[PDB]
Amino acid sequence: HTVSPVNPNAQQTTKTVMNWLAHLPNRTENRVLSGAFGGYSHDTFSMAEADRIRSATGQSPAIYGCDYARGWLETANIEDSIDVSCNGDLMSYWKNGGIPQISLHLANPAFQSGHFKTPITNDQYKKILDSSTVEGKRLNAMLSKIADGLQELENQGVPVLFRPLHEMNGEWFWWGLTSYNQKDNERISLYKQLYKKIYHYMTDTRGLDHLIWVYSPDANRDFKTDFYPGASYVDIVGLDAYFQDAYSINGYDQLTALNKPFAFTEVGPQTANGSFDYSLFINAIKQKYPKTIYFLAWNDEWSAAVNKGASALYHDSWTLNKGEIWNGDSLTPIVE
Repeated sequence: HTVSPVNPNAQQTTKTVMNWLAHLPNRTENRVLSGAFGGYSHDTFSMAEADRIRSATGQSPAIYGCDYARGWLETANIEDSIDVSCNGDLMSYWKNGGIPQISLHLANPAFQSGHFKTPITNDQYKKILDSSTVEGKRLNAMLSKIADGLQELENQGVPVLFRPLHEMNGEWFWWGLTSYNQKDNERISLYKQLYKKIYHYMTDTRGLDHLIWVYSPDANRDFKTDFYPGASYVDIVGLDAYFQDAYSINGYDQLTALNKPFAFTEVGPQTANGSFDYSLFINAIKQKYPKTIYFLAWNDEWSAAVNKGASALYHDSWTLNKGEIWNGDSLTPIVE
C-alpha cells in the first residue's frame, strides 16, 4: 500500500518521505523517529538543543523543530512576529540526515499585534476568516511572510513537517476553545475553516509542494477528533502530550482510528520534579502506542538532554535518529 501526501502536487522527495514515514510501524526496530524542538526563530532557535542531546547520548534527534512565530510580541506590524532565519539550519538538517518541523505560535489577528493567548469570541473569529476585514488582512499578512519562508526550503526540495494551529482543543491559544473542555459547535466549525484557509493559502495560493500537514490536539483536553478538518487536509495526526504518567495518555485510539500515521507531536514533563523519565515514555510507546512514528520533545527544562532516561530513549532499538533515514544513496527499508 502506498501512502501519498494529501497535496496532489507534492514534490517527489516529499512523496517518498511520506510513504516511508507511514510504513515505519511495520518494522521490528528503528520505527520511531526521535525529535527535539530547537526554539523560536531569531529568539531562542539554535543548534544547542541538538548538540546537547548528542553530547548526552552520542545521537542526534531525527526531527528538529523551529517555530517562526513569536506571537507574544507587541510589534508595529503583526507580521513582525514572524521570523524565518532558522531556515538555513532546517535545510542543513535535511541535508545531514534528519527532517525539519515547523510550528507557529501565531499572533492574534483580532488585535493589532501580539495577544497570542488572548481568547476571542466567535464573532471575532468569523472576521479573521474573512479576507476583506482588517482581521483577515492581518491573518493574510502573517501567512504571506510564513509562505515566503517556506518557499526557501521548497527551493532546495526539503520536506517539512508543518504543524499549524496546534492544541486547538485547549483553551489557551486564540484559535482554540474558549473555556476548559467546553464544547462549542460553532468554534469547532470555525477552527476547521481556519485550518482549511491556511491549507489553501499554502498549497494553492502559494504552491507549496514540500509540506506534510500535521494535526495536533492536546492530550489533556477533550474533543481530540471533533476538530479534524478532514482527510484531504491532514497527512499525520498526533498528540501534544505533557504528562507525568506516560501510560495514561488519552487520544491514541481515537486518532489512529482516522487512518493517518500517528505521532507524539510534542512531549515533555508536565512539571519539573526530577521524576520524569524518558525511558518510561519509549516503553509506553512499545506497550501502549505502537503506531507512533515520531516524538518531538520540547527544549529547555522539557529537554531529553536534562531529564532522566535520555540514553535509554535514544539507544532503544525502536528509536530512529539523525542519519538513519537514508543509508547513503539509498532509502532505509519500506516494510509492508
